[PDB]
Amino acid sequence: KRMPATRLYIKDILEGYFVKSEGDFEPNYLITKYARKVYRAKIVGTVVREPLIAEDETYGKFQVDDGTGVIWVLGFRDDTKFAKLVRKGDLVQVIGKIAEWRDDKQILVEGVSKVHPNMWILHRYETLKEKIEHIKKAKIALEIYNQYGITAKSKVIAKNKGIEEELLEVIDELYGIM
Amino acid sequence: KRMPATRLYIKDILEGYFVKSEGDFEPNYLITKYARKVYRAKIVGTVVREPLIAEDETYGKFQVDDGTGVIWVLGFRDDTKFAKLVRKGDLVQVIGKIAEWRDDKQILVEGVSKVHPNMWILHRYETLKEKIEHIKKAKIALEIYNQYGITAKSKVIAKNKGIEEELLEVIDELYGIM
Amino acid sequence: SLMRISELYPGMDPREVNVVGRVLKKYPPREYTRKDGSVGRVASLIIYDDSGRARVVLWDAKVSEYYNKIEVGDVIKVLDAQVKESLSGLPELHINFRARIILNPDDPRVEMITRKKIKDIEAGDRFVEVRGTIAKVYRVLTYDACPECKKKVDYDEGLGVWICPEHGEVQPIKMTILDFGLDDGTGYIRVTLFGDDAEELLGVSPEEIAEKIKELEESGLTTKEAARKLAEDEFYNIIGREIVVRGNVIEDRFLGLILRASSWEDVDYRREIERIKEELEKLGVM
Amino acid sequence: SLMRISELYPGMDPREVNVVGRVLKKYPPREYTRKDGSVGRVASLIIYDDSGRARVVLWDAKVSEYYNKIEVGDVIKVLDAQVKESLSGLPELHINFRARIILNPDDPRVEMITRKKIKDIEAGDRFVEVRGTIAKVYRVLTYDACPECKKKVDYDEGLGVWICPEHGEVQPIKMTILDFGLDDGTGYIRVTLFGDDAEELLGVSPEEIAEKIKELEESGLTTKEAARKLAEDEFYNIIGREIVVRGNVIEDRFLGLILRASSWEDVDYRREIERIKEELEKLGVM
Amino acid sequence: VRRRKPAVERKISEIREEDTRVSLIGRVIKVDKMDYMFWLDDGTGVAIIESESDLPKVGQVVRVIGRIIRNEEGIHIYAEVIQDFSDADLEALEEIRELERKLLPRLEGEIVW
Amino acid sequence: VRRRKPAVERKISEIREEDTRVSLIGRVIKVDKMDYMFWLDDGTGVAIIESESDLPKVGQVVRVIGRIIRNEEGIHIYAEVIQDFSDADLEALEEIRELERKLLPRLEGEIVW
DNA sequence: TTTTTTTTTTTTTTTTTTTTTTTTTTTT
Ligand SMILES: [Zn+2]
Ligand SMILES: [Zn+2]
Repeated sequence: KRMPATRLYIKDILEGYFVKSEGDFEPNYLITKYARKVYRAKIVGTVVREPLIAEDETYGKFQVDDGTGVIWVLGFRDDTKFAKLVRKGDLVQVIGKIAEWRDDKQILVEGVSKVHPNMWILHRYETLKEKIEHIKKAKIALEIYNQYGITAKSKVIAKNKGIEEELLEVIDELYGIM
Repeated sequence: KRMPATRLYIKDILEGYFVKSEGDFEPNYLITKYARKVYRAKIVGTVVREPLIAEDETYGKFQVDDGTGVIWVLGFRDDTKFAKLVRKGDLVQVIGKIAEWRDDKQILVEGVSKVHPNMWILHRYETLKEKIEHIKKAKIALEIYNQYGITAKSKVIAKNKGIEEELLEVIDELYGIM
Repeated sequence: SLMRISELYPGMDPREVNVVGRVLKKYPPREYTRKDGSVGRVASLIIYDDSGRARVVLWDAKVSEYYNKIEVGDVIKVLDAQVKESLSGLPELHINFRARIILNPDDPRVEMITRKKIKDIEAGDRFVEVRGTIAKVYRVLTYDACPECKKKVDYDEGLGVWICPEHGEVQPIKMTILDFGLDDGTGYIRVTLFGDDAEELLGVSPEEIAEKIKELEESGLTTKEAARKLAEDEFYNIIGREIVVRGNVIEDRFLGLILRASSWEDVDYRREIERIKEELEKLGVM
Repeated sequence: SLMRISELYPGMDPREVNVVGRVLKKYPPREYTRKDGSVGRVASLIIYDDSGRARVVLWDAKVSEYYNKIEVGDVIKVLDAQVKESLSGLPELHINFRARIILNPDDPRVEMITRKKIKDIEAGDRFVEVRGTIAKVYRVLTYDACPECKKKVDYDEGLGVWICPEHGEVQPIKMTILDFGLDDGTGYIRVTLFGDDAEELLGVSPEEIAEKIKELEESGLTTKEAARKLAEDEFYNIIGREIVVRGNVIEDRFLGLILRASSWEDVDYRREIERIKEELEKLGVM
Repeated sequence: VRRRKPAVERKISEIREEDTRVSLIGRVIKVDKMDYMFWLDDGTGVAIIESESDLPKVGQVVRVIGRIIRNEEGIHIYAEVIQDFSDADLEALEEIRELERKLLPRLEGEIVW
Repeated sequence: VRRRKPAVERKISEIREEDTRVSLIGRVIKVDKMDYMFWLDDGTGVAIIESESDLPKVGQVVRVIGRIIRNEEGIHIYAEVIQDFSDADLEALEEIRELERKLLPRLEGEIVW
């Protein structure tokens, strides 16, 4: 399998809780304040500064601002090529893995490309739609968790209300983190 | 003023017409078969014999062969030092004043120094380039001389065609010699 | 035979064709013009069995031989007919010199007579429209193809010519293959583009791609290795681009679902925003 | 604004700072350590207007934003910079987050701020490359010079020290002077080399030259006479050598055109042959 | 640690005193190619945009991200980013700005752990 | 008056019967340190060079100016000058030899007094 | 309608000194 890249506001990534998987092959993920488990991030913003390419070409990075937050986007080794593509002022869409370095969340670039201003508008519309969809589902799942917890009975009730079983585990994990 | 040293084949110097200036201060010069007025010569060849230093150190001489001719190079009094610098077999570049002794043209050494084999190649390339440049200019100047001679009208026509006024005088002088 | 009309497929062996059907419709015989300039006859009927319907096309002497003998409600048995794809993508039975029809046969069968999210996509899905982000570039390469069937052509060193197994000696055309991934926020799917569609997305000519593949192969890489390398080194810029792909989903026995894209196009942002507004209205926002 | 660099003072309101200057010098970007332990970047330039010069210090993201965009001879406009006192008591412009720079501005103050043959050379010529033969050696000598400005230093017998008129009490360095002539086949020009360039061409140390000059002076010759004699007696071997000189041409009020050579180098024979091939092609040889 | 403050989306008429970095979207009405300044009209007001290097064209629709400069001459924007918003559906943008204004505070306030 | 005949530039394969003093350029392939002889290969042939005092090294590129010796054992060159042509651009030398061959006779023939 | 076939995954980051240019003739 290959899980989805979740379209989010930079603020939601920044305020999230990064989870480092102990296994050498397990993917790292983030749990947002609204109990959203995110493996990959899909953001749309403006490149605010001319990229930073290390002289030794070991890493390349660029900054993206979407209005709700500012995040760094990093490409290592030959992946430095991604940072060379962009320039200060470009309006871009970024997909990648969420990483945490020095307790600051960032995006490990998988892809970056220039977008039309209407794509930024489409991004804002989709981000808000998905956010409302998720919050309403998580609110019902939280009530199920507070009443029954993670039991075989609660899993059946969650499926009946259109809630994935994984959502109850995310709530429990978030409660454990907080 | 100090006029230029013309890069030539030894053959062109040897076949030339030496002109002794009657004035005690006027420089001697040579007129080649292609109507080239030469005050100083710049040649590149091999020292073919061990130098000749007179026991009394009054003169020093060495022989240079470039493939097109063989010429003697002379240094007098303390200038004998120039001949002491070289040895049989050295590939050298020589600059000096053209002289005629016993109806044989020679070079009164002003400077002699060892050169890299690629300098000999560069010398051959430059010598041929300059020769073609000169011949084509002298051919047009000869037509002007045969039609008008040395008149104010011919001098204006010569300047328009990129020919120096001095070139027409050289042609007239060469015709007088021959 | 137990064969049903639902089992017919275009290009199936005419020797296997053995179906029965009751006549539902008969259209008038028509004239048609042959390649040689002569005029022939053609007549069509619609038949059906317990499984589905098929157009039956009678050609030339088969019209004179059977057309007046058949009537609506009669059952016919069709043998040795060629199966073609109709203008609507459905099987049709062509009754040419080779084919036979049995009127009212003695046979046991006689008595029996779009926008989709990646999370919802299934194997074998047809005409699916998916809007998403280019997430990965697997391979970029070009191969010599037949200009008619677009299949890989073989170079014969003995004759010095290019041979297509279906069309014989042909002049080869360079066909571009682009394998990438697409993400829509609810799922991930592999995508393959061919020729003109792939060249349009890549923005590089197939002849230029062939030259770059040759340089990589000369360095000691196989065709497989060179295709993956060119995708990562030169076509990584395409990643992050939002596009709309349309195609059919085939299931690879190890690679999983692969979307064979017939076409790709730029996102119509106003159309997409209207879809989102519909979803927001359903959530009680507007 | 009419503001000039001469009007800047440390601690002046950054909102009043509005100056223009042409870039005279650019130094390499450097790293510096912050109070928090992190490492930043800093880069300095020297600019000047019709009134004076100022150091311009680019901090952190301002280096990435502007440093490569600026070049010597370009004019910049500086706004909202902090003014600090330099280590020499002079104003410096600090380009931090608040400050702005406009490259080649539209401002009324702005207007107020190669291979050549010897036959084509003119007085005051700058950056001229000439390939020719060393034809004459005029003078070879060494003088005591200041290590900073390279100007002649005076020995004070009362104090026993060496005094530079610009830097005061200094430790003198021996500076070599080589005056010679160069011929390219189309003309003749005088050439002067200094210090390390002259020592490289002569192949003798300045301390050794000073010793030989001393021996000649002791014999009854002046400094002028000894310099001409050493050039003829010991450095005559350099005559006849083909070299490439680069420098600026100054016109002496009696000596004529003198080429002050900044550098000298050996002839690149392949480069020279290619130039000749270009000329031959123009003549219709090739 | 002065982390980069995200550009706050505003209309020219709604700019606040506490705003240090803003995002404005409008049409260019005048370009001064000597003082490197241009006049941006969004429908709600006109802002004087001081640019360092990029000067737009007259009549071009642009999005400007800049730092606000408050001096005795008024309030001008020192432009950091100027983007071509010529084919941008400002009607759709205005509609999403209103949707975010209404729904974002309600979504955050729904958290009852 | 036997004036010194200039060394005629030739390739080993182009040596003529009437040639008495020649200039050859090649690579040393064998050195006999007892008979003071060496084998020179220019690409067009191999010549046996008899030297009086200077013996080159094997693999060294050298230019030889010598008198031709014609005897019952063959044609050997009595070397007069042996120069180190190790850094010499023989490609450029070959190109100038062809330019001189083509253009020199034409330049002399242009004289119509 | 096509080529050729093994999907995904972690971690790595600071400007000079001092002043008069060039030229003929002499040879075992
Ligand atoms: Zn075919
Ligand atoms: Zn000093």
